[PDB]
Amino acid sequence: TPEEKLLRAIFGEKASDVKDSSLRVPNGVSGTVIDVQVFTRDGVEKDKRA
Amino acid sequence: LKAQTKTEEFDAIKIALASPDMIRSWSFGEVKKPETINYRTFKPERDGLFCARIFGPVKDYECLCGKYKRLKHRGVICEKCGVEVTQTKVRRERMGHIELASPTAHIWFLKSLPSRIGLLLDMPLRDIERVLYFESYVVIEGGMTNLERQQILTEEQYLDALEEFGDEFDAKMGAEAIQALLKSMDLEQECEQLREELNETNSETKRKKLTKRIKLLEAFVQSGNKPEWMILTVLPVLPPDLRPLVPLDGGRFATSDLNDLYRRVINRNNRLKRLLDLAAPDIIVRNEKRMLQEAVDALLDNGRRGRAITGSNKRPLKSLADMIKGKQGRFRQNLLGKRVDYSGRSVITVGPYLRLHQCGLPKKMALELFKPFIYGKLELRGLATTIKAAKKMVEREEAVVWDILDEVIREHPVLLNRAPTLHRLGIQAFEPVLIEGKAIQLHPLVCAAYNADFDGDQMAVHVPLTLEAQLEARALMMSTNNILSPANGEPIIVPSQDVVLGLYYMTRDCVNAKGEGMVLTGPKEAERLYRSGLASLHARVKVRITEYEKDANGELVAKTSLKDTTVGRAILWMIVPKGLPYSIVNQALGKKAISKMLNTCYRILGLKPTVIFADQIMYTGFAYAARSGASVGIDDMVIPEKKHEIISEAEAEVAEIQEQFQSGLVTAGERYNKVIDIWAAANDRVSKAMMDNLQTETVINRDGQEEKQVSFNSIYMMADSGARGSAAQIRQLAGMRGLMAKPDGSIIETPITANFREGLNVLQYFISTHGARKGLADTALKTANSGYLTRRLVDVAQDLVVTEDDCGTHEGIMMTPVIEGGDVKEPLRDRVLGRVTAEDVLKPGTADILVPRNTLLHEQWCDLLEENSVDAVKVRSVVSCDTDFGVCAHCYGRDLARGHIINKGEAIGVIAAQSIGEPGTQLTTGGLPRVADLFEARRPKEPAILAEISGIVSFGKETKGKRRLVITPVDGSDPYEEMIPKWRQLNVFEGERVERGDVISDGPEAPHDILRLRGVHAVTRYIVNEVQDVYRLQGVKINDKHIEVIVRQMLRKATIVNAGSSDFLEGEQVEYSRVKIANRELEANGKVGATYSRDLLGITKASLATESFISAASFQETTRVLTEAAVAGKRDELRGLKENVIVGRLIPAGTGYAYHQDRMRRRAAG
Amino acid sequence: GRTTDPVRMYMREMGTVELLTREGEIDIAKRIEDGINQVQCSVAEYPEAITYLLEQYDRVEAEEARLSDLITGFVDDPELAREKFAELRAQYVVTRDTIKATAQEEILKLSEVFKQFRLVPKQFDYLVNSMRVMMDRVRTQERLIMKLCVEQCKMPKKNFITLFTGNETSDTWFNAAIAMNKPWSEKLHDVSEEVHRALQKLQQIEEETGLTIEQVKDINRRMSIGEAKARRAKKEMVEANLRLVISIAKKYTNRGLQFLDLIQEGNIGLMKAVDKFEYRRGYKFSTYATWWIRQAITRSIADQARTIRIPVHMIETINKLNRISRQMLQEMGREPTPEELAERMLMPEDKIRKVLKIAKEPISMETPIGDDEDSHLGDFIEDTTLELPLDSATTESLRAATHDVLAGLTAREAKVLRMRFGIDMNTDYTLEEVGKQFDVTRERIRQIEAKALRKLRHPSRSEVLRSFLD
Ligand SMILES: [Mg+2]
Ligand SMILES: [Zn+2]
Ligand SMILES: [Zn+2]
Repeated sequence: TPEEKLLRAIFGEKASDVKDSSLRVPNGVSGTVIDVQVFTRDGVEKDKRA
Repeated sequence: LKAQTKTEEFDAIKIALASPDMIRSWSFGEVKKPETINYRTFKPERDGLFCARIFGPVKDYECLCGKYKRLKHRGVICEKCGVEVTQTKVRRERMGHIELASPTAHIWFLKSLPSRIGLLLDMPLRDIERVLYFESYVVIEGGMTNLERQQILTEEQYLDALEEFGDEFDAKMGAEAIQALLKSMDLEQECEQLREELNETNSETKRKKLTKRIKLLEAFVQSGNKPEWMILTVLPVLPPDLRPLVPLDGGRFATSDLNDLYRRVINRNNRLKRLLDLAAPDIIVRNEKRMLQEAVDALLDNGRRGRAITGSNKRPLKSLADMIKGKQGRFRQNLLGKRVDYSGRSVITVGPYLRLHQCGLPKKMALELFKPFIYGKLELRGLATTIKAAKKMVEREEAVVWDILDEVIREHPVLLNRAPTLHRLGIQAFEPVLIEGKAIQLHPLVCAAYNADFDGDQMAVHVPLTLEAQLEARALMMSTNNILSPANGEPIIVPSQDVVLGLYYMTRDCVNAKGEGMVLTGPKEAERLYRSGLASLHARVKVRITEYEKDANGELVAKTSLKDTTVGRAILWMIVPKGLPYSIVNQALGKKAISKMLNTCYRILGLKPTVIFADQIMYTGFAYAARSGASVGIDDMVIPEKKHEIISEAEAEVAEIQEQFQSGLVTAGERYNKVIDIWAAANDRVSKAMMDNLQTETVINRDGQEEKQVSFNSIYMMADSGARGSAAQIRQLAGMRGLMAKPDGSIIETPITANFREGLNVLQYFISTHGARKGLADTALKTANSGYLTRRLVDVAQDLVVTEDDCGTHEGIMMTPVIEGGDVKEPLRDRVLGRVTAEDVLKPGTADILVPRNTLLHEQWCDLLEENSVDAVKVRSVVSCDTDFGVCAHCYGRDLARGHIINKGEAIGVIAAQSIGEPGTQLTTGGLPRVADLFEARRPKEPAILAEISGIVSFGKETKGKRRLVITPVDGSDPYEEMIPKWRQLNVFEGERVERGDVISDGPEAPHDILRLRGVHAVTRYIVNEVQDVYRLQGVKINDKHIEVIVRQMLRKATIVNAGSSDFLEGEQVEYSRVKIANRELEANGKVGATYSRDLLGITKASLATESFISAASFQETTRVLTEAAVAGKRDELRGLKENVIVGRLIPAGTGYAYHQDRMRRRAAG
Repeated sequence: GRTTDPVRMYMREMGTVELLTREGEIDIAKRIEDGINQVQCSVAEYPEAITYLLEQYDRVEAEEARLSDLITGFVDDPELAREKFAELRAQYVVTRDTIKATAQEEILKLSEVFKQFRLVPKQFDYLVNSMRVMMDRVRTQERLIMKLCVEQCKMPKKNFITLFTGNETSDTWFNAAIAMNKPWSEKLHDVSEEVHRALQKLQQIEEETGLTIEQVKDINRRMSIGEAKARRAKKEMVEANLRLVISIAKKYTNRGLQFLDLIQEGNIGLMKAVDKFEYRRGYKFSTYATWWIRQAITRSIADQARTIRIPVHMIETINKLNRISRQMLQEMGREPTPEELAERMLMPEDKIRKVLKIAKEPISMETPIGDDEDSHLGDFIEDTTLELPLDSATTESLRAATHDVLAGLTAREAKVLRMRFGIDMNTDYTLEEVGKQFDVTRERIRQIEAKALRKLRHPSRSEVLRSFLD
């Protein structure tokens, strides 16, 4: 909208074409990570970590 | 002043049939295609169930084609595809329509039990359906030839009749036929003719139906509805977002079933149109018409014909009627419940440190709950630049926010609620106290009102957002403002268990203990003596005390003396405020006395002192109980030494009777009864052994050899004080427990000879199991029964609210003590307390008025009545109140959580229903089902009969199945002769005179009778006394008031006898009627006034009639109510609670009563 | 009795109709032939029907139309068409001048050549419609002239039809019959002005249509008769053949359409089958109609049976995938990989994912989940199109923010910045527009903007607006 456009104009920020869907630990629960698994479609290139 | 056009704040509501043009008014376009979305670009296909042109833009302020995307362009209809760019919200609003080829019946008016199309046309249902399916021809406007107007013909018959008469005769078939019938119908002419026919012939059969039908007809005329509208020309389509196509995860879609239905109706409809333009044979187009009828029926209300199933899924698709009805019995989404913001819940804990006016609230909970307040307060003081920054602050949980939360919490109450809300105390307001940890802390004294154990029960919290809610919570729902049950004036704040064991152990006395006999200046040095270990907590001691009595005029007198008391009572006295006498703490202080302490304190010093007193009592109770070191060991349970001997003798008895059965001296059944009797007697013996031993066996020494007092044994103190445990359970612990019963209801003749202190073997335990399971099952069921009962009750009362101040009638019921068969099963003082006198009452001598006409009788007035011997007081009741459409506060009583007279505008029906309903769990023909039977007015199974009229009676005729009874009044005419079946043993004396309402036989009697023969006061007395018998037998305290309001709601309707304005036999409101004959007695006709006869309707029956249809649609059967109202064009004015709750505005009671009143008088006025 | 369930009140209603004998089929078809040919011949006897075809072909060669919009072809290409139309025009230009007894022999032939033309159904329809509308036009004057005498001026209809039949145009009946001194004679004078002026269109019809009011009724009456005969026979045939439709639709049951829907669409198919059938080819009507009915069924199911409509080739594609998945299910012993059926199929083969996804049917929003309780799937679908209050508050706040900071610059910098963006104003303005509104134009304005942005950049100003960007 107009004032957001003015805001971006002054502060020169590129508002991303991407939104953050990242999985974050649910509120209030705290613990230590004991494992991670990565399932991939057969034929898609496995990423670095996986 | 120009009235208005656009939105005002509306009053009432109207419902009626819909014209084709009226249906077109709502419609913003015709949906011409079954298509939903394009299948790739998911945009709506134009002219389909989902359409941007007809309904609205897919996204906010944006055209479908995308040409006008700017928020500036608004009222613009796009030149490409007309879509007015406006918020997508309007896709939740805008309706549509479909123009049907052939006419179609509306299933609601075809299949409603009294079929509307049917009885409007005076035509049977099966005929109408037979005509709709093209299974026969029906005549319309037959003219004069051979034939009736509504007559039905077959193929061959229609042909022959057509060959004979070409014109001046008419017949059609299918929907068009029925519509032709309804349109041709002239209601007025029918009215005239039916009035004439009514007048001419005398037969009950004829004129009953005649008058019923004429009434129906003129009603439908006055409605504004024209019959044709029962046949659908145009079919409205529901807005898209109310039946959405919205996407899911995995790219999957999900949609309402209505689409599947609507689509069908469209397809077939369109197909039918095609079949017209292709000139198809009749057999085809007919089938298509029937199919269209079926599709429309399935759309509107599914299940009244075929129950169509949804695509690929067996489960029947949900139709619009099923959308309206909802489910979980009768619940309309206000009724079942609604999710609410600013709320929470969790496991609850104790928190004895709390004052009675507060509660422990978990920090995190209070943080998330008050979040907007916190945001606003953070930038109010300028600790946060903007709202966003405030969010980031509290989300970071910066240290500074906790203090701000301490600010927003202070004066700002929160509502606490428990799971089974029964009476109004199920929700109470508290002051939040910020507490670390995730559990809610709840004041112990309140634990009674919630019926909340600590075993993991959870409670919910609600935040009172608006200012009015803060003040409502603080001045109404506040904890300290309800100290008394609305059911009875007794304190609900009564100390529960630990505390009462504390005060019990505190004031009690043993025979010999440290400090016995000495004397002390005052309670201070008594406590000083105790804590230092010099003097025992319980010892007989004289101490000087100063008590107070306010018995002067509003003024506290003081007096000092040497009281013979104990150390404990002395220490405890420090707590007792002001004008209470020392007499109250000088006793043993059981759970019963400790209650009357608070009660007297309330009726004397007022509210605040009672509150602070109660708090102190709790604190000291816990403290001293903790000091006492009370415990429970295995040796705390003492078995009688004589048990085994009792068992042995009683065991000899059974083998004696057995030996008698072996020799035939006694029959099997008589044997059984005998053995069972001896075992029962044995059980009683052991019980009264262990009771003596456990109770008095402490045998101790003071200065001499011996003496014996009541035991200091733990479990005994527990059971005696009223803390926990009772003689029955104690009896189960030490002495043998009972004789159990096999499932069929018989009782096993070999009881449980062991107990819990000893071991139970295999058999005894297995037999105990049944008793256990039946216990759990029965209680868990009685919960449901109670709930159902409260439901029926609030349904029958509800809208009853205190409206006027004083109706000013001398009328009332005579209040006497209940005096049952023994001495006084309940006194006069309890029955008349807090009520108001109907007229001034005498001393034994007169021209001396103790209580002057109508005055609230409080404790002092009742005690003044008690000083004198007065045995009888006439008292105003809610049943006799002259006020119409409510109760005057003057007729109700004072009763509330406060001792003052009932406020103007409090809704009494609801609290009455709740007051009757809450204790219902504790109830066990007799019992809770007996109560339900009572309030339902149900005629018993084998009832008695009361004399129809006074005077000498005799027996007449002979045995036909009835031997007639002939009554002979002294002066008046004889002709009353009642047919009494003679195989029922009579009572009435063949040679004696019987008053009307005497016993002509035995057995219980239907209260319809009692109302008719004995009278209104008589019947209300019967109901109240019987239901009170049921409750009081269980030890339940319920004031007669609530029951009386329920009764008043039961008798709301009556049936006229005489005439001169309205119809003869009509059941109708006595409010309406009495206000009409009070109006008629003067002016009008000089007096044309009509006599009525009061009627008795059961609660579930009385709840049926409600002026407001929106209210009825809630708890009754929705479909029928909606139809039956829609025909008469009934106009709901609201005015009640349920309806206003549904529509979502202020309740016409309590705080809201000021608004509605101000609105109610503005209405129908200048 | 009638158990309702409209399948039954159909099944029993059609079951009355007796099956056709092999001879009866030929009888009925013959009846059809008779009927239609009557309306065709009746069309051939209309002058306007000819002249119209002429005026249309003159428009075809003038490039105002195409040969496809007039003829579907004759009994029997553009050249052959040109010369056939030349034949038509020829017989027309002879028959026209011979109207002076002998003419009939050619007027009979004029029909014949016109009968060689097989018209587009639309064109034929336009013709017949025009005829019946012309008959409406005749009826207007007949009923006007009737009511102006009988109802208004009080004349019996018994004597009204005497001088009517055979003429109904000239003044023999109107001006020579009012002097007859009948009780109804002198009464005819009041309305005379209104009758004789309305006689204009009446006598005009015999000019336009080239037929006396006599023939105009006869011709299209015969046409009406023919049409009636036709429809009668065809209907008869369809009603006879419903059983076949029922037998065929029992194959297609669970494809996602109701039984009666199926049999109705199939019935439409059978109607088309009767419409297009020719018994002269010796092809049995049963096996000929089967194809049409099956066609209606399948073609309908493809079109309307989905909550989401999909094109035909897509559907067929999906089915094609299913076929492979069947063999390959046990053949692979597990199931073909998601890309396995892809190589088996012609097209780019990554389309498996898209096609397989879009093919799925939406789940009933009333689908029950858990407890059997009133929780139903739709109750769990949240509104994602809404806007959080925690945001809206910040919108309303940001307004106060930028509005505050816009009071911090010179009124012209404020005007230029409120202009350059949509702030509290409709749309927003191009930097040239801003120049014309300010009278100071081009590069100049942009400069101010920069400095404006510059003043808000270094913080006293910046501290309030900076907290807005997360
Ligand atoms: Mg519990
Ligand atoms: Zn557009
Ligand atoms: Zn009253």
